[PDB]
Amino acid sequence: YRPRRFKEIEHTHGYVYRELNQGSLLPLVDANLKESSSYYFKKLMSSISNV
Amino acid sequence: ALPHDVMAPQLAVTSSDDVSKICVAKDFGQFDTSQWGQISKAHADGVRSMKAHYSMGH
Repeated sequence: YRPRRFKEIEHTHGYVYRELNQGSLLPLVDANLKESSSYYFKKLMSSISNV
Repeated sequence: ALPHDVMAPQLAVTSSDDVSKICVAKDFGQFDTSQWGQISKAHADGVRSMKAHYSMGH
């Protein structure tokens, strides 16, 4: 991917509001293994079949 | 087709000592008015339900 060029003002005086915490998806997957796997496999299979 | 084969279960039921078996025949007329409205949309939704298996769409 081509790197983005930032204006010099954004480098010296730039700030960003972002929440850097990462939330684990384990509670959904562990409790619901069949449902989560079926949803993700079907969507993933949908894209690959269109190659 | 062959009338005897297609109507074979009924032909066997109507000539049988067993009386538990019953034959029920239904003919529906002027159901296009019933076909109007809700159940047409139900057919449309049943057809739409298959779009979840195909990726590209608008």
